[PDB]
Amino acid sequence: MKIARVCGTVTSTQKEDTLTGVKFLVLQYLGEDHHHHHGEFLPDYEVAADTVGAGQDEWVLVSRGSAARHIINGTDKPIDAAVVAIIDTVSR
Amino acid sequence: MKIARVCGTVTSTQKEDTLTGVKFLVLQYLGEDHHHHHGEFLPDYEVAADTVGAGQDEWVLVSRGSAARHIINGTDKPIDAAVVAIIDTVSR
Amino acid sequence: MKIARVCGTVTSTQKEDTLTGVKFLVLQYLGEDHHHHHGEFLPDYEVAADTVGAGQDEWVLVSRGSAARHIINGTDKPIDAAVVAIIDTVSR
Amino acid sequence: MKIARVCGTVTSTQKEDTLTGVKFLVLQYLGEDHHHHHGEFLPDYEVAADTVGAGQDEWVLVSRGSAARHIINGTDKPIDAAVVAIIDTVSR
Amino acid sequence: MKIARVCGTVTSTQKEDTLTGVKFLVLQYLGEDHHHHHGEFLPDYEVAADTVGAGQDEWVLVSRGSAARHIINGTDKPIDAAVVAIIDTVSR
Repeated sequence: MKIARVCGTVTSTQKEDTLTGVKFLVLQYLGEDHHHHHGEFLPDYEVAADTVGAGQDEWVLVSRGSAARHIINGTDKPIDAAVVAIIDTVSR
Repeated sequence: MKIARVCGTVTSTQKEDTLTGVKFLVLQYLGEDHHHHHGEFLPDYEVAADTVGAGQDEWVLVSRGSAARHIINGTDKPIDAAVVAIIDTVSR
Repeated sequence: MKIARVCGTVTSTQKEDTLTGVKFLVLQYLGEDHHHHHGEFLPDYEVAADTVGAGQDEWVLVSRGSAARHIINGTDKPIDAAVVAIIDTVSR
Repeated sequence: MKIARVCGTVTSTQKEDTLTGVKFLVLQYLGEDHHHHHGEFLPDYEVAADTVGAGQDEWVLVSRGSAARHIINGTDKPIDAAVVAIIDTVSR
Repeated sequence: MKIARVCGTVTSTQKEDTLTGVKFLVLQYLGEDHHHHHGEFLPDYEVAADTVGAGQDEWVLVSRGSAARHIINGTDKPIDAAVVAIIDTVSR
């Protein structure tokens, strides 16, 4: 889906060369439970790397298009999910 | 499926650089309910960007081929659904 | 699947620029019912464009490889199903 | 899956231009039944084209990577399953 | 999923030309059973090739992006799963 939840994630400098230059973040399809409780997840199957964007914790646009990473990385090579754009709307 | 329902969508100028130049629209596989009632949806997992086409509200052809965005965008880079063509037939 | 049923389809000149040059046809995974009755379908989710081939109505080979459209279209750009080859065998 | 069963298949010279040069073979995910009986299948949805390899009838490695067909075909264009490599191990 | 279990695998020199240069390894989505017992699997549908990385036996990052194999292979051609990066964290 276009809308997805992005969680913070940082670790010792370690990532693919092509992935280098992009911050590693954790993405989760599931979000708030019944519009209530933030909820917590342990599994990190879905991984996304992109710059810091406001409202990323709640909801943000995501895509697998290489174009998203092309602007930051370019030369084309890396394949993964990235934050092409962000939404001003935020949960309250 | 080739046939899909396209809904209007506009917001503050905010989109990927490669996506720039293409109008952001919302796509929904589900349409009229039992050939009755237009119906309404809240989820926007499926996102499509393309020019304005007649009959888009009812039914329109859609594809993920980069060729569709190549004509408008070109240089190849952006990946997503777009309206390659439209059908003259409309619901009545 | 490699084998698929192709149905005829023609309408007012309207198709993507990259799709231009290829005849628009309707493809359906489902075919004869229990080796009996031709059957009829209304939905056209699966869309395929290619030249006219014998035995297409019954069964014909299909693929999404851009190579198929490359020979007819070339320059690479359009993405969809096309009739790479046809089978001499036909239902009787 | 990497491991798949390859069956023999030959017909009148008829195949896509890009597919030309590669022998047409039939691939089937299902193999021996409960390590017993070879079994037989009629459906040929999964189609694979590659050179003749020993142990292909029993089990052989398969991939959709264009690199496999690149070595034989090259120039990149055709997309399908091919025998990148074969295993010396055979059923007995 | 980003996290996957990698198992050792070595055999007589036999692999696709494009795959040449990369060690052949076996990947399995399933790992420890209920955080207990290492467990054992016979099926090898998921195949991954990459260099030797610490913690690969337990958990390691994996991706299908050609960029991963591009650094090792380059020229682009081979398509498969590879270890883009490894995690220092290990089961204990």
